[PDB]
Amino acid sequence: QMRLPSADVYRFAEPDSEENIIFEEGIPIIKAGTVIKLIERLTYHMYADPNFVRTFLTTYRSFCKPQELLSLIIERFEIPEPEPTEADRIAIENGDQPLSAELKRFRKEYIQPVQLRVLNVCRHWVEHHFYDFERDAYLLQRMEEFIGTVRGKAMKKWVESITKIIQRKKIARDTFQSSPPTVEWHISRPGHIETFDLLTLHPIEIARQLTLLESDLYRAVQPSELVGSVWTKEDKEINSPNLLKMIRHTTNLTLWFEKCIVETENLEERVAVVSRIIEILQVFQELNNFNGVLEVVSAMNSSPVYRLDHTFEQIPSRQKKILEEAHELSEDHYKKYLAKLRSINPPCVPFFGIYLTNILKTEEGNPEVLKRHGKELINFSKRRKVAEITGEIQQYQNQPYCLRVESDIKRFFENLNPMGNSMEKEFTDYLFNKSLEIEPRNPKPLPRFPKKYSYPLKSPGVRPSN
Ligand SMILES: CNCc1ccccc1-c1csc([C@@H](C)Nc2nc(C)nc3cc(OC)c(OC)cc23)c1
Repeated sequence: QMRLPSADVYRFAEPDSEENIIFEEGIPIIKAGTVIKLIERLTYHMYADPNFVRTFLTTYRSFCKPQELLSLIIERFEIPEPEPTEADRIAIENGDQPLSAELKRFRKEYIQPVQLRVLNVCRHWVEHHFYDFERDAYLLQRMEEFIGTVRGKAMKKWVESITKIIQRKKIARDTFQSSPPTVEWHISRPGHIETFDLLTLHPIEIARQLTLLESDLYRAVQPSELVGSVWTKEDKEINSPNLLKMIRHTTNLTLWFEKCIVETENLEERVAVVSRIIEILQVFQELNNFNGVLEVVSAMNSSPVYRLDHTFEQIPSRQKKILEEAHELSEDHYKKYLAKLRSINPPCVPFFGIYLTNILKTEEGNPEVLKRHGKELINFSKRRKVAEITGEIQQYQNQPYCLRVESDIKRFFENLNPMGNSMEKEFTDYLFNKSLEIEPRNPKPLPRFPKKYSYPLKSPGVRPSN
């Protein structure tokens, strides 16, 4: 204990107690602690702790700023050495070499291990969370000065290693196993972008290109974008850019499906529209794009659409069953969805919405801090829980599809803007009022509306042309 530095010269060597660090229930699992005690354990002298390092660096922004973290780990690194013993003081003032038995042991067993673990944190930080340094150039400048002024022979390996990663990540900012299938076309010709629409593009190719787009959006989301509900906080655009792209696509696609349905006023044409969206669902199913399946389900369950009982009546029984089964994936807390996801073979796109729901429940169901003996301790178990949910996301992020990109169709779906200049709440009110117009509530009769589509409504089907 007293081999470690005193509190007046070093902040990371206070003894553990119930009022600064708590454990759960082998390396021990940290339940809670002060940021200082978290940093101490993040760079503990007795052993490496890769699980804690990973979980810490994913979740630390919910209790500590990047700049503050960098200051703390540098402070941890700057360990003062103990004074020479009385015999060695006498040796030094006589011009001789001191024994320095404890000093040498302390360097070997405490200073050197801790410093190596600070550099390990730096390496993991730049490798797996380089976006911190991209968003804050001053933070990177601080890291490079720190790493550049480290001195040592054991240390230089780690320095070069860390510098190696920093350069790859800067250079990044400046495939296909088999042959993919033929790109399917229906009414719209290749290049004639002005005619691209729900019924004119081939439903297979709609599902394929949306799956490519959604796969890409799924794979770009970093775990830290979900932590501490930061995508709902005021800094959402900087902290959760990829997450917000995913959410906005889902909103635009879902609301586009609804718009296509309710703005098709002719009953028989609207049946064709609903039927084509179910075919797009079928192809999402074939591709294991569960995100896409549940986007269609979401549109079909929306207030404006779900009430359109005259439309659904004409949908063939086989398509009815496909849509009904898709809904049932969501019943009993996504029981059948989860059973489906663990059974299928790659590639897939998981339903992203369920992670957000479960993370929000975890964030709202657990406190930010714990209290022991009148002192606040950061609730790290809360963060680990959230990190475990983000871990589930990550395990499906390296599943590329063997499908050819079609740049014009991709762009059409990237540029979907069903709301126009309207806000969402007012737009869904408009969709609902449209639904009341096309199929009035039960006492009123059902009026007829003229056709809007000049081209054939017959679907080309969902079986691919080899
Ligand atoms: C009654 N409206 C039927 C309807 C008209 C227009 C277009 C689509 C459809 C359509 C037919 S089945 C369906 C799917 C997506 N949804 C559902 N499926 C099943 C089996 N059960 C549900 C049970 C629900 O609450 C108890 C529910 O609440 C939203 C949705 C369910 C949607």
